[PDB]
Amino acid sequence: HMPFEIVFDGAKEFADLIATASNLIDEAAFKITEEGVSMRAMDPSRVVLIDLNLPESIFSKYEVEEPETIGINMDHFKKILKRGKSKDTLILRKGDENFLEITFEGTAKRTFRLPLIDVEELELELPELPFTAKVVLLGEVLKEAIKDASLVSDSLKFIAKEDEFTMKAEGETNEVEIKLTLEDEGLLDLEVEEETRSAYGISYLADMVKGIGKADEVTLRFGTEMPLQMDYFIRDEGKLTFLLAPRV
Amino acid sequence: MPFEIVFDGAKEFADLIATASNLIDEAAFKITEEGVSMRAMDPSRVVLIDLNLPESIFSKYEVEEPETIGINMDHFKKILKRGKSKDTLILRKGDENFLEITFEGTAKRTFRLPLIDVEELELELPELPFTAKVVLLGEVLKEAIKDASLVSDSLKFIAKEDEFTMKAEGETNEVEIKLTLEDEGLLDLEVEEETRSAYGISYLADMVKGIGKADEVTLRFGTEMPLQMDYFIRDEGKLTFLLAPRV
Amino acid sequence: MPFEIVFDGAKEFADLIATASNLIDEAAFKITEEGVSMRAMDPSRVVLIDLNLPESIFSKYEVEEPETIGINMDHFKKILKRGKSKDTLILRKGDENFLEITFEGTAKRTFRLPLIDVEELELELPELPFTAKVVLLGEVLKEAIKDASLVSDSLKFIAKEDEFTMKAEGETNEVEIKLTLEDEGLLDLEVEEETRSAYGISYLADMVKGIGKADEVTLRFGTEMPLQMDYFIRDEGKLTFLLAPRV
Repeated sequence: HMPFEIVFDGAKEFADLIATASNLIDEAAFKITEEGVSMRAMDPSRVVLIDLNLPESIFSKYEVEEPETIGINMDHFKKILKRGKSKDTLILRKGDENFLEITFEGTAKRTFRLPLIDVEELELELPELPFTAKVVLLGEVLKEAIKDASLVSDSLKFIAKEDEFTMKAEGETNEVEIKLTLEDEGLLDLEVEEETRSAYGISYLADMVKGIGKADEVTLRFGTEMPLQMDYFIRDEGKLTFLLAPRV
Repeated sequence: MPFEIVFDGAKEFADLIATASNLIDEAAFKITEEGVSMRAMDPSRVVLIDLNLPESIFSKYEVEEPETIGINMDHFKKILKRGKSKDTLILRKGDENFLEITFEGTAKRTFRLPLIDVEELELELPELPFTAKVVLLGEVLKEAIKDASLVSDSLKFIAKEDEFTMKAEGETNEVEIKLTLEDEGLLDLEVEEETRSAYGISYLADMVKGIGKADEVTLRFGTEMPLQMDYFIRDEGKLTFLLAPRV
Repeated sequence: MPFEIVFDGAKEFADLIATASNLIDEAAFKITEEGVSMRAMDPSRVVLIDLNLPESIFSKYEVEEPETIGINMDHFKKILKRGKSKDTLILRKGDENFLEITFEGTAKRTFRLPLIDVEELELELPELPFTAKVVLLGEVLKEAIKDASLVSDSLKFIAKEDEFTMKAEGETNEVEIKLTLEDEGLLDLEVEEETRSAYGISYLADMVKGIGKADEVTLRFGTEMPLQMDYFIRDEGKLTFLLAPRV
């Protein structure tokens, strides 16, 4: 568990990214290597897999001596990171001691000490699934569609066809449809091998998109009765990926 | 019975309906060739609301034949709150018994709202012998009601020739909001005799909750008489409340 | 008659009163020809607060009859919270037993706040042998206190000739906020000798809650001595807290 020093310019942006992962998980193992920081975890119900990848290219200083895995209480990490200001420099540092030193450098130098925990790691792979539909859309559209559907139902049907992407929710008497074509502003890309239909739990979807930005380009990949893969990019280079089991 | 009604600016429409739903739970909307109208009373029958949305405020207005639809106002307002400020709002009725509510913006979002039937009533909005008229900024009215609520549950309106006063008093605390024509908040005052009435603050608060700070609000009242309060929507629409006085 | 006091910017006045009401419930305001002063303690007798508002910060200052009035700070603050940023505030004491609080803006809004009897102690604001002086941005002070509260119930203040540190430590967790003159948050540092004291975070949080992020706050303390925290109102007014150290 060697020392390292990792520096990110923009503490609040980093906190927001961590906050998005923390919405679903409580504890996480962070793999720190020379190439970057990665984290893979499942939510407690084992319905969502989260994969975070932060290559060294997004850090203004990146000094890792030997690869190591550190365990982190995500609630306590997020609570500290939330104190970072938008212009703060964030420094994540480890010495010989078994804690993480979290420093915000801005109008003052503020250093927190976060105890490291033991996180027993599951065997988790991010499989390459045969998705038959790909959608790139503005986060604003995706976030509102999930909110719109929650007025109506507990589940949201995703329907991809050659020229239109539809999210549809139906209640006992009440119903909502959110429809995008490439003529629409909210839709950046649509690729459909065959017409694809799946449905997903809104409570999970709401937790996945809560932290996503309204201007972020979110990529969706899914298949008929297959999981939904949802990702967006951090500084174009890092990537947060969710894999969500379909509602059966 | 098809119709199609289009309003540019969904959030503004939501705000307008939100004002009415503060006192109303269910409403019949009369949809004719000339515009949309709605008239309803709060559950205690203390406040009458009248909403008139002429054809001229809609960007597209296509009514086949006049008809009346009943709407649960809380459900309507919940859907309409999903509209964004730059959305186009489309209100469409096919041959079925549901109102199709579409927001067209970055995406096309269509809600289906089931229609209900509403006990329609002997509701007219008569013209009473009001003796005072006050036009004032919504900011002044809203703040005066909030101010008086610190003090009491009733607000006394007092109009004289050159002054309009709203006064409230508790057992020791008191507040007076005074307006003369030299005040930026008072846009017009017409007083044909000294006029004095009092109204319940809980009703007033619900009436002004949705009014904008820069909306121009017209008050008409008489002594121990109802209060008529109205403001205009896109200049041509009109929202009118008639409020029973308090003893 | 006995006095009329006018302050331009009612909301700014409310914010200043609101800071003091965070620690105190009741206060005696002494109105003299020179200005308004107030001195009080929190219920636990841990914090002394001193407010001095010279006549120079008021647009009109007329004290015919000097006197001292007793005010419930919660009621005072509730009324002052109704003032708008552009309102003129008028404090008027008539012959009677109430304070007249008027907001003059788009309208004239007058509240009557009944005066109360406050058992006044003789509170001295002592000269103390402070060995460290720190001038820092309110933003840094307020954040440090918030940071420390994630960790502990008390915050250590450590001043050395070139650095000011606030440190909190829990069972296992720890935070350190460090300032040097190189840092934007530190405006002045004067250290007669190494100085270390600790203070309850719950008190500090209440002291700084109303202070602005842009405000310039002066701290003075000594080893195992009280903390004196002051900031200026319109350059000439001054709000001072004196906080007992913690053991």
